[PDB]
Amino acid sequence: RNSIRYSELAPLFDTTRVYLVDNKSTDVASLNYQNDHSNFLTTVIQNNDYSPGEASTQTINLDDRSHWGGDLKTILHTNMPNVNEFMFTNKFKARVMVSRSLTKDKQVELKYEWVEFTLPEGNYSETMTIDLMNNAIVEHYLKVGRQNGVLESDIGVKFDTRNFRLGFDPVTGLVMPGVYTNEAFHPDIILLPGCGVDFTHSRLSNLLGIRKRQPFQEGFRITYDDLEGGNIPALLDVDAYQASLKKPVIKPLTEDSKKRSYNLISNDSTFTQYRSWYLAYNYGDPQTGIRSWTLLCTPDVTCGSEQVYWSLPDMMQDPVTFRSTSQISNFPVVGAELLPVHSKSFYNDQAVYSQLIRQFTSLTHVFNRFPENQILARPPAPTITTVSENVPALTDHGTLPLRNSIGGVQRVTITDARRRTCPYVYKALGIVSPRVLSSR
Amino acid sequence: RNSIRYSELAPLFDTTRVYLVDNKSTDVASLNYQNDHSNFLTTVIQNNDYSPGEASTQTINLDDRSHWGGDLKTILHTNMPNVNEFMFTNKFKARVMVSRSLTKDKQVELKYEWVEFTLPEGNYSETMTIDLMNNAIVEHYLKVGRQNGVLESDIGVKFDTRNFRLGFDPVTGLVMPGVYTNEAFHPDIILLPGCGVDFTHSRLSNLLGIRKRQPFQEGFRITYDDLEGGNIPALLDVDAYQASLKKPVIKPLTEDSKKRSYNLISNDSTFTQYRSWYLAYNYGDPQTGIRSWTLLCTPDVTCGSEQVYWSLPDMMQDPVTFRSTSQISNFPVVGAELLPVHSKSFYNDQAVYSQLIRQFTSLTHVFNRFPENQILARPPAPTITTVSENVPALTDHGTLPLRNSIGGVQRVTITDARRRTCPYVYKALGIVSPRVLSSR
Amino acid sequence: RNSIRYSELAPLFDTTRVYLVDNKSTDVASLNYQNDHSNFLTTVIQNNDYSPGEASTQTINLDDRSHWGGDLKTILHTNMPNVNEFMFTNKFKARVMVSRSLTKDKQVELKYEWVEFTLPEGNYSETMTIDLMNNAIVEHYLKVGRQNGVLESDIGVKFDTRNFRLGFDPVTGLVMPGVYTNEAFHPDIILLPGCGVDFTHSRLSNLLGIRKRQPFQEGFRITYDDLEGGNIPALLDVDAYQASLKKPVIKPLTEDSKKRSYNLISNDSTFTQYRSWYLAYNYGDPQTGIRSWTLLCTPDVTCGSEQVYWSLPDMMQDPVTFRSTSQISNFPVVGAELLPVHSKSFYNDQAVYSQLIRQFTSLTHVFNRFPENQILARPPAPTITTVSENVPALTDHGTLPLRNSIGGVQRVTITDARRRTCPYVYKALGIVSPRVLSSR
Amino acid sequence: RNSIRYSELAPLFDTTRVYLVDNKSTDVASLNYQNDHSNFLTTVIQNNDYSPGEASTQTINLDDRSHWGGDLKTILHTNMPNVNEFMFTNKFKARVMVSRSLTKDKQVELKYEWVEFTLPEGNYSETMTIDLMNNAIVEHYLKVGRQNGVLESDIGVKFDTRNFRLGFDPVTGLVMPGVYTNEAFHPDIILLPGCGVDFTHSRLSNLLGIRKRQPFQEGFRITYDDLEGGNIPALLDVDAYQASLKKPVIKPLTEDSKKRSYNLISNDSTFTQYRSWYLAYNYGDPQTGIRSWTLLCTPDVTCGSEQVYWSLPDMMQDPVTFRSTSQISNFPVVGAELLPVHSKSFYNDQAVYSQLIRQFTSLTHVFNRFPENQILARPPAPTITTVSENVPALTDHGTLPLRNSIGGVQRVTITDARRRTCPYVYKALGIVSPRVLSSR
Amino acid sequence: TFNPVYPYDT
Amino acid sequence: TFNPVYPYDT
Amino acid sequence: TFNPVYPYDT
Amino acid sequence: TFNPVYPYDT
Amino acid sequence: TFNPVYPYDT
Repeated sequence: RNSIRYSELAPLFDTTRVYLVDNKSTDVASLNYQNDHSNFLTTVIQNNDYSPGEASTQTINLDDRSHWGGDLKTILHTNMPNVNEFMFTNKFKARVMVSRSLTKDKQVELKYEWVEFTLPEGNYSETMTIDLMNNAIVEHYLKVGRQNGVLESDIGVKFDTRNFRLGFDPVTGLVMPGVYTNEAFHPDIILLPGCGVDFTHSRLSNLLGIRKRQPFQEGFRITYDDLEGGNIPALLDVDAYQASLKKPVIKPLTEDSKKRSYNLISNDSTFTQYRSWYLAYNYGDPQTGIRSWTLLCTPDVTCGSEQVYWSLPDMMQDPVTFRSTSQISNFPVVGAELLPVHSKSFYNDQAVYSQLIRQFTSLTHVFNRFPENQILARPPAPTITTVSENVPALTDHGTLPLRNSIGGVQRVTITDARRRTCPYVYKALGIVSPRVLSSR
Repeated sequence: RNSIRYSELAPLFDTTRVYLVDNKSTDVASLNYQNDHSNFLTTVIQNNDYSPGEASTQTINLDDRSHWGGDLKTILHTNMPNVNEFMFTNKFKARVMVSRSLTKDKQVELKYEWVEFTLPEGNYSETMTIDLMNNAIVEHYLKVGRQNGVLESDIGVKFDTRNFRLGFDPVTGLVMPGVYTNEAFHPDIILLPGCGVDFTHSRLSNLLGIRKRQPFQEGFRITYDDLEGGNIPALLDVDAYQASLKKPVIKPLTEDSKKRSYNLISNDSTFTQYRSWYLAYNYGDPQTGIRSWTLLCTPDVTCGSEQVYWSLPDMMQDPVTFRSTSQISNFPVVGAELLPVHSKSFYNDQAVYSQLIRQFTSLTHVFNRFPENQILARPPAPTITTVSENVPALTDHGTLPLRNSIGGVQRVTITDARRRTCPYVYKALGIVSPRVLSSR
Repeated sequence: RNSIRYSELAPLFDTTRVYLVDNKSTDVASLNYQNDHSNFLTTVIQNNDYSPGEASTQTINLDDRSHWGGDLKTILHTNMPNVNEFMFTNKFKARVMVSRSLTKDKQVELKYEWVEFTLPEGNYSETMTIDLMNNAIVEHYLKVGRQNGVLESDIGVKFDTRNFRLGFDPVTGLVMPGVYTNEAFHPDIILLPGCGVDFTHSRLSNLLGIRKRQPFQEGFRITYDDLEGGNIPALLDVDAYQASLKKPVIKPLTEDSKKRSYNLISNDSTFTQYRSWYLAYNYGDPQTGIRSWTLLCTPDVTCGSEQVYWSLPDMMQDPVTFRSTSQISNFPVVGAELLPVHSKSFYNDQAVYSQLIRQFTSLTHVFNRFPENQILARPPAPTITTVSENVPALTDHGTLPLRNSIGGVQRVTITDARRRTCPYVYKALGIVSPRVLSSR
Repeated sequence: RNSIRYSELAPLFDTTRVYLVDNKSTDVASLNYQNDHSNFLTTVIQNNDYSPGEASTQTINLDDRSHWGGDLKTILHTNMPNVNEFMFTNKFKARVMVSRSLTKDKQVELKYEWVEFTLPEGNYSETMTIDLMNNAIVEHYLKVGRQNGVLESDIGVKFDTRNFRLGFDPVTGLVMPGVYTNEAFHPDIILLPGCGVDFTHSRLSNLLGIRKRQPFQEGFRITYDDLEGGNIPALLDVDAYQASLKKPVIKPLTEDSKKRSYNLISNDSTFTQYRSWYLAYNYGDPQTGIRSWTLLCTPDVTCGSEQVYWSLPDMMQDPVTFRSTSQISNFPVVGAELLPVHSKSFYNDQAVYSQLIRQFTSLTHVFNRFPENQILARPPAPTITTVSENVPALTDHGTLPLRNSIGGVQRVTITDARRRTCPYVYKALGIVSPRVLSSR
Repeated sequence: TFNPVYPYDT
Repeated sequence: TFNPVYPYDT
Repeated sequence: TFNPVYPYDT
Repeated sequence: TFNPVYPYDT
Repeated sequence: TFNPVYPYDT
């Protein structure tokens, strides 16, 4: 009526457990080899005698007269890096200045080009991720920039995280303090005329916390031109003003120590040519600015909760509309589950008291190369850093229909959103508990 | 009896799984486009052949002879900012002084007006949120105040967080220490004669931790006049008293460095014209004061746990009393769930040892502009800051009735309390597992 | 057989969902007004047409031929303060000295009296709560003590948190170090002859971590007399002893800077008149001391996990023995749940290195007024502070019986242990899913 | 029909509870003795009379006419060390230099050999674990290295955690800063010519966060030869260059204080003979380098979530294909569960500001023995340390078939992946609740 | 003869 | 007569 | 004329 | 000629 | 000849 028979052993009734597990010493040796914990074979047999493979011949038979089903809970555990190549978090296109030249007697010829910089897999934490990006912009300048004109003064594109506009005085037209108040509010990207960044093929966008208000329109390009209204205002010549006590004030600090120009639009304007995203969003025209088509969001280092799909092709019936095949990247799905990664949050009031000390701690100002320029400076570390953290996930799918004849060797397969094994799985295993559902 | 048929594939029995998911490469391209993760279409088909849309023609049929239902668990993930425009946490009305004038020979003409200040989306943490508010009060004074008389001495409205009354001596009538003990206890709002604040259209109220004891009476206005009994007492002239060793004591420090007046009611009284909410609450008449109609509550940065409602118009039967429609903002609801945001709490004994150091860390005293005035000073950072943090929510709704003919394309929709898509959704997807419930 | 009918809409079968929610824009306007999130009305109707109230006329009918029941999960969220009046954590009676007088030629007349001090709602954290208490003892002395004789030297009652007995030498009879080792172990309360404290009407007791071994005997009074054996030993005259190198030693420091007496019992004894609870507990007679009827327990700031009861008078059948009534404070109960408050624990090795720095951070020694007296000093901050933290609670009650005719307007009510609405509820809402249970 | 009888007591019906527990005072005395909490006996009897053993005679009988099953939830609690011998985390083979000699007139004879170093069980935290490893490399050099030639200059194999390549200038061919930027990015292992490490028999590999892209091919050997492309570049002679202001630059610092050679390949090249894994991975040929067959992963101190299997040989029926035996290491399995260990993550910006202070805190530079050599230096402590933490696990297995005659003494057994008791179990106990499933 | 009850010195 | 509203001294 | 792009002074 | 392998200076 | 067992110096 509801048996469960196996080769030659006492028949069992009503229910039991078949175990899908990678570890088994025997099968690892033989079976999987060129496989990994995301696409492997395993014997469900569990009987000490019998050579695996020869096991493959045997079968667990759930009484034929009834349609069976089984509860499937699984234990999935990864250890995927915040920033890696497979997830698309190690690359990102941006347009920078390539050459600054003296041409055809009087012309200033500026040549800009798009280029894709890559990051060294792993390096978690958001802030640091920013830094690694800024550094990659530089590392490039080091291989092309300088040796083709282009000064530091005109480095296009830099990810910062502050509100260049806190000091700002509605009359002066300047950041009175003479310094862009060094506190971190949200990541944003700053651009110089003519350049900009593109994330079309990168989840890092999600790390900065900047998304399109219309996601499905593939094409994340944020040009200098887009950051309308909201160019970082200029600094008051704190020195002049004070010493001068008319009043100098109108004097908008044009350079800095080591004399770098703050590219001011004209000898008059209080504004600089440096455009900030964060500004355009909440300080620019809400109806036509950038706030119109992009959204200011919480960072999230994981870069985006993605899901993984399970499949047990040789043991569960194929769900409603999937068709059975043998193409690993199209197997039927039997369970979906978010990919095991969380955002742990911490507190480091030590940030920026630490950037200050961190710089001495790290024997180099590698990230802060321009410790004077109020722009190109090293963005403030925000209190509350986030870090992707891997965690085992004791998930639980529902009862799923089973085949009344379970093969000795079952194939287990965890796929990702785009349907492809996921290299970062360290442990995957599931427990199935069959039971009756109705009869034929 | 209980089949589950699809186009031309083997019939399935008893149960299975239909998946509602946004990601699918095909549909994103075609279908949604002008949509977002809170109002999108998706094919439930999952069959590799067939052009989406042409998929739309097909249908999953749950045996007609029985009434089906399906378990619906979902995975929702947002990343909404502590302070943003859509949630109503970036604005707040307050009444400040606009002009101080010398008029009609002997009259002192004070003109006050209401005005709505806005904040720059994002900027989490409660303390800092306070600061951003205080700053907005200022930023306004900078554009209207000064250039119309009104000194700093008479800046109306400032959010602080301390107990101006710890030093207080029941005889002296003064805060003996000569300083308002610089420790943070709870946010409160201080007012000058004639002004005050209004939160009628803002959840920030909930951030300060001040609520009406009768919520539903739309209208949160807290006037200076309301803060009866409980005007910040004055400071002992620590210098005079000591040097003088009758005893000066009665001397209540009238100004401070850079000479700002502490607006004392009269040449006699030990009290200042500055009224504090926090005082009125626990130091004023309990029967008629403010403690009568407002409640001192725990802060909470999220500004208020709000819920979101799901709806699968084309797949579930319409719950008891909802009527079926096509107006996105009235679809039937099938599941309610709190909007994925928590209050992580941290410890920063570094607060106020940090405000002290934070000021040097941040190259500007932007928030502390009046580092002498014991009132207008920068509120102490409280130990234990809170920060809204986004978290994926693996929720689980119950079994819901299904239509016996599930369309190829289902429409998914997450709405908010007021019934409107929620821009801050990054990932939404659900798994439905149909099963029999009874027969016709 | 198992329908579910509504006015004039297609009948639904087997199950569905009725939603109890406060937010609804319509009902808030009309219905509740003078109510709050703990006692409100709401329409279950959910049909866009129909004026609420007129909605009230309609009804959801669960087929009559069967007894129905519904699963009731709810979402409760508060934000109640650690210390507030409603929970009984803002008051506490203690007996202090009122007057010290020179009488009838040679008599020293000491007059003691009981008095109830109150705290300013909110002020979380345990340590700080202690401080606020000690401060209230003082604040009183400031209004009565001094101006009636009584010196600081003889201030009765002070909550501390250290083991006055670590230095102690079994021979010397003194705390050799000349200082009561400044580390925090557990809160305790110290008393002078004749005085003491009473918590009979306060949960703060639970905050100090001192409970009766026989709870139900209403009456928590802890007299000086009770703290038998275990009077804080005295300090070695570190100065004398050393400089003197017989050996002075026997010299038990009688005062301190600013000359305050350590009330030593006699010119001989090494013990002081100051009695400590913590001492009596583990250093006094275990059979007759205080350890006999009180228990040393873990602090816990929440002051005591209390529960709240739900009630849906107009929608669920009245549970076994409750009788139906209309007295809000006796409605039948359908679900119990702990009141949403947890004890988050942190680490601040910064404690006492911070009290040391905290005192400079806070521009006043408001809490440490007697920085010399080894007793009246400011208790050490313990590493590991606790803080009540509010958290949304996604609870789940079981299936409960329903009435076969659900009214258009249901009344929701969350009560507390003593049966009274709870002002601190910000959000309450529940989802009910009816389903058959048997037939008539 | 569905009774449950016992010796001579009233029959019980439908269900009840049998308890499997180790603690019992009686049985511990007699029964187990030479056993442990992972392989013990226990009486299910629970009847105060009757000598255990004599209890063993009795039996709980579940009505014979029906096939029973029981829900089995268990409470498992361990306390296994991050690094211990049983889990294979205290050993690890590496190949180091043994002897440096002057031979046969002009030959430099280098003799290398493999050797297995062990660690002192316990010592959690990842960083520190690294250190303990590096130290073991040294401790060996101390017993063989020096006393056979080989200088410190040529110590093969050292686990570090930084990106020797941040300073790097694409033109100079040197790390301009003159210092390998002291910040931690990911663990990696550095090798000198001729040597290397092997983890074939160790999970520490998983601690470093370096795994094979093809796990099942037993054999983790990472030779110097493998770390192709990606030898730590050399340092700029910061001193020369500066003082010299042609420009020296080309000068690649050959030694350091205490004169140790940085083994530069030739008098010309800017590269050193030191090869870094981390470099090869993301800086070397992606198609043939190491990134081809190894994967950069998140650390994880637990070394690898392993599972444990339960078995109640004398109480549950043997699951599908297991055969009943008496060989403790082959008992049938009835439940699988991950071994109770998690990765708690913390923040210590104090790292490397602490290594700096930690060295003075620890009265010895035991781990930093070569505080000058930019390589052999002590790796930077990474912000965010991980620590294996033991946690009780309230797991829940499903209903499992039972024998209709439960013996007085049941045998409980928790096994591990390889099938062997696990010494680290402190508490194991389960609750079984039988109930009917069908009849015979 | 008034005790401010506050150590002004330090 | 212009208030920068900023304590430049400190 | 070579920019090391690094503030060696500090 | 014995290397203690320990920087005693600092 | 009494050991206070306490390093008073430091």
